[PDB]
Amino acid sequence: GSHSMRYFYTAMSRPGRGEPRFIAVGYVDDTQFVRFDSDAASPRTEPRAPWIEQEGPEYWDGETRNMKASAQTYRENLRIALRYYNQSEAGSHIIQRMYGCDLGPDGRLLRGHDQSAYDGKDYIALNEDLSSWTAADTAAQITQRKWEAARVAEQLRAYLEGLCVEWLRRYLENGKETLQRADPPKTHVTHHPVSDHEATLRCWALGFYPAEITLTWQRDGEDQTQDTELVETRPAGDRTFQKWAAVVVPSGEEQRYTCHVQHEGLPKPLTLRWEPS
Amino acid sequence: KAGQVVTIW
Amino acid sequence: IQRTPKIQVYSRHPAENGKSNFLNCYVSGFHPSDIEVDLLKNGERIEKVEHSDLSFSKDWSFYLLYYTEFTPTEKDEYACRVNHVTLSQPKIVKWDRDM
Repeated sequence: GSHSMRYFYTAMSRPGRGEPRFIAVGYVDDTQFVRFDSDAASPRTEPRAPWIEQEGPEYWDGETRNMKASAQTYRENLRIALRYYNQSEAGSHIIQRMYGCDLGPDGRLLRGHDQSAYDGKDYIALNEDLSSWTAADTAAQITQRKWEAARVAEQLRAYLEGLCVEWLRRYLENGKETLQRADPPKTHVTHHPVSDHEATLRCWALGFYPAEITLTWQRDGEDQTQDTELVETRPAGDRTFQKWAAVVVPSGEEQRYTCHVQHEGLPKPLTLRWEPS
Repeated sequence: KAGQVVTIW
Repeated sequence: IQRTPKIQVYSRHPAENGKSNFLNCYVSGFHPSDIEVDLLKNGERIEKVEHSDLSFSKDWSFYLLYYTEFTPTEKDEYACRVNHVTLSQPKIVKWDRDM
């Protein structure tokens, strides 16, 4: 299948409570593999998946040095953002950044990403050309001008097309037994009366990996989009995910409802119904 | 492996 | 500028009385990142609770999984209690072994 690598940085100021906290996590697809937290007793980039543990001390030392340098950069960026938005030094603010690379099923680069936010709103994004910028506001246009003058896009492009792809491919090979294994959902429908004339049908998907899934209810073969309660996909804690979709249906009409499940681990989409007794 | 490009705002 | 948490409380596997399992409280969709999450057993805070490393979704909202090992029984109740800047008081969501 297709695969991605993504890093997520969060920098959170806290005036009066020390320097801003910096947390970074790295993922391959829906598998976290590294973390870094500037509030740890001894901040270090640390493994979070079995297949990264084999990397040697040069890897861990180099990733730690880079994350410490990044924490310093993002502390500076929080100070700069206060200037750009005319904000006081008393408030708590957050910079977030996500970046990485996507590969298609053939292992080829599909696209790169590198986007940042300030206080949970888009700030600046590298465009898909890996060459030009989209700034969300007049503050981010200042950053854009600085980055254009310094040819930052070219440096990010070189990472995203080069080391990002090369290291993702390495991880996919070293973690192949898990990263390249889809676990299909285990599915079933439950039934719970709500009253004498309506009942909830809940279609469950459990134990699946990766997280992407489609669960839909049809009534007489028509999708019930506007009448379905669909919970957010949620982690089980064993690498797998869970989801459910529910509809409230007239009693006696349960057999007119079908649940449809699509997942990369399934050879063909599944159709399920409530099976009494 | 993380990117190392320094991106000061 | 602030987003309140969504909360789901559930188990790692379908609950079976007397069988060890994990109780999960997944908090998501929130901003800013500071959040207080306790897991409760019959109203009292469970001491041994771990959580995932802070990450966020494509809309910049944060998510965290809090979890603890537990053995459900017929009569014990469990819950997750969440506080966040967007909440005037903590929100308690009881575990429903069918949700």
